Amino acid sequence: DNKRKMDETDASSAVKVKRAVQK
Amino acid sequence: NWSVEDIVKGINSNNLESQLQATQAARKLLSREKQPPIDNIIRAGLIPKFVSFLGKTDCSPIQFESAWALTNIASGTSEQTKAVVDGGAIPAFISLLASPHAHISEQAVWALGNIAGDGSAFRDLVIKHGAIDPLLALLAVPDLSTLACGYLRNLTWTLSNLCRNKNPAPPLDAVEQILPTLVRLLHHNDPEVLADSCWAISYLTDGPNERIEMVVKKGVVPQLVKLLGATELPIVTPALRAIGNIVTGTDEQTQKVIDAGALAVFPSLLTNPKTNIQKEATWTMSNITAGRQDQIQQVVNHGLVPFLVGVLSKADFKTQKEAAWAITNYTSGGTVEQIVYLVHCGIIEPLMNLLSAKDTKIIQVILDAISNIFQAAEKLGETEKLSIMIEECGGLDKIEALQRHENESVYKASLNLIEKYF
Repeated sequence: DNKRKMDETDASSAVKVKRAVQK
Repeated sequence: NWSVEDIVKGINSNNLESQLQATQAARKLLSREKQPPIDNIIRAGLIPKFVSFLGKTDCSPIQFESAWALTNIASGTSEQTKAVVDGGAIPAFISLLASPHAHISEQAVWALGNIAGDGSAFRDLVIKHGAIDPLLALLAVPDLSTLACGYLRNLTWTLSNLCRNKNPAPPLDAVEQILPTLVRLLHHNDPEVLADSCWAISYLTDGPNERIEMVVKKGVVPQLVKLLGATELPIVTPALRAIGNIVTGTDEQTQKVIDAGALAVFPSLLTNPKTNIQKEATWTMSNITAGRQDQIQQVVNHGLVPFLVGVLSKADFKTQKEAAWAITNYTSGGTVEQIVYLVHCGIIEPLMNLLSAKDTKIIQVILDAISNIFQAAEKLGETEKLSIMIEECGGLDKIEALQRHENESVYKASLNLIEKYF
């Protein structure tokens, strides 16, 4: 098995953890 | 611009209108961009009052202002989100999802997205309080285009937060219940909805091959490939992450990606100006060349070997490390003819050049690839030509120097190469 999933390269990552309204 | 003390005084009167005006002042305070006093509001003991205002169905303005204030608090640090949860907000917000006022139910959607996005424990707590049924009931319309754009975007963002974390992954029943709506959103023509749907799918495909399978049986791979070819970076990035996750699975799931036509997008991804796109595309390629021989052949037929040579030659170092992995996987699983083709495309010189990097794992990877190519040459009886080619590219002295490296694996690999072919 030569396949490498995520967390075997870089870190977990992501975007938009939380959003404020500020309207 | 009230003071926190005035807000407290207003809240502590028993006067519903005074309370409403104080809560609005609190909302405006918590909505400023320049350091909103969240911790002062929390320390003043206001959160339980806001939560109780969420249930005043006769006074929907105070429901709205409380929901907005609490959403702003829940958007901060983990301690601030926890303070909101500890005030009893979760069931109060789930009750608010049924409000007949769209701005109020939207605020509850937003709040639950922030709480759930804090982490896997709060995401699971939100699911346990039963948020999923009313959230999905908000989207039970024949055509998503009849919903308000901002409302739909907030629902998609919140749904993606319910899919997000990994230790543990979300409960299977919750994922199963959300997936059809998620696929609907993945086919909806709004760039933000598309981006957030793709992120949700990328979350659900990050993990064991069973999770991947449950995503791919919904038929989303062609739509992911379509979005892979989009022009908006906020769409391409999560679509590429989702495709990369899927090709870490079984050979059949990888084949689903190939059958959808993903490889035809890869010439532009492997040359994308955004380094993160190049890096993730090269990672995806490395997992495809870890596949079966016919899948390596599909990589060859799409003209992608010269792009792998190029990204190994010149790119960000992390992308180059991914390219080295792609080459080692190719040379490990490929036929002798495929390996010969790889050398013919010019892989030796960039491999030797990278042999000078300071990273130990990339050195081990390159030495493993060199050993695999030497094994192919052995099968062809052309080991001496390969040795001459490596020496001509300046790799002989690099391997000779590396056979006294601090790492034991590098030690043995370089020594074996020198003793066997040099």
